[PDB]
Amino acid sequence: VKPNYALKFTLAGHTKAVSSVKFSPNGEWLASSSADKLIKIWGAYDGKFEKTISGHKLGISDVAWSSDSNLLVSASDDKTLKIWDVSSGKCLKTLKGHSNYVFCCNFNPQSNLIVSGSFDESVRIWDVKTGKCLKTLPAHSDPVSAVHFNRDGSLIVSSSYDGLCRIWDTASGQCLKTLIDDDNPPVSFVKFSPNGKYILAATLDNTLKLWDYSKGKCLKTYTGHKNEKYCIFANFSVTGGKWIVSGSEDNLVYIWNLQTKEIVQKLQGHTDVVISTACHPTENIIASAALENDKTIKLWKSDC
Ligand SMILES: O=C(NCc1cccc(-c2cn3c(n2)CCC3)c1)c1ccccc1
Repeated sequence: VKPNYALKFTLAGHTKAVSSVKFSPNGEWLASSSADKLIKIWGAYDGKFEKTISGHKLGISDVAWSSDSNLLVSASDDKTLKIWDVSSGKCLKTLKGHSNYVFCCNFNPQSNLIVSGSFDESVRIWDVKTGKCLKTLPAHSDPVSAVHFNRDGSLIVSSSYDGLCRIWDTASGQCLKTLIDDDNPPVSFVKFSPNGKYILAATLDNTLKLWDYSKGKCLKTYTGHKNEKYCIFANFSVTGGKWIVSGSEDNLVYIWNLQTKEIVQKLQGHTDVVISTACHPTENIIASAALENDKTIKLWKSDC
């Protein structure tokens, strides 16, 4: 079986490269962040522009939703994260502590915590309600490219240009695992599978790998796309067929069969690197976004 994703809407409005798009957990909204220092909110189903959220002093590299879909956190080159109340647009808290660009962020499922990763090579864990940093983890020896909580928030996974993926105990901050295969090219993205059994890791040798974390072994490898320079988001698609989804430096969205690792679709339309993809939580919808020469977000829909 293959999906049949087809372009439905193109969302224009950012005036510089888009950085990261994310669907709200309740399925109603898409948030985007950009090098233009703005967050924008769009309807998930119709692509209709809703509102702009502003306040960072420099470009934004990542954005993430709270579990109740009411808050956003953003990660900026201005070395801060901000927590936003989406309905009012108010910045609730500015999270200060990183000493260089903040590149990646996420809420835990309970959404009482935020995890962040930075060019300062650290991973930080923040309290949402106080805005204070609870822990600084000496996570890596190069910039941190991604951070993600597992399904019950007990674990954090991080990746770095140092070629490592590491698993952290949220409560204690201790490093539980370092994953390394036969080589250690820069790791440009990582996230847990929905069931929390696996980890999907991208490396800058045009490769994605599915790891059994607990046993510390690689199970699957996905190739055919181009990824040697940029930190591109990747996803598990689980609403229909079971796919791996990623952007690519040849301006396409790639979709693989998770099991057989074969490419099942390549989505054409963007005019620059597809830096970010996201999968809708209940419908077969993909959002994609591209860098400076394109500036648009695209919504694609499949019947399976
Ligand atoms: O990937 C890069 N730039 C493209 C870009 C721009 C804005 C956001 C992102 C981004 C954020 N996150 C990711 N990519 C993966 C997980 C979090 C990348 C990059 C920038 C400086 C040195 C090495 C690589």
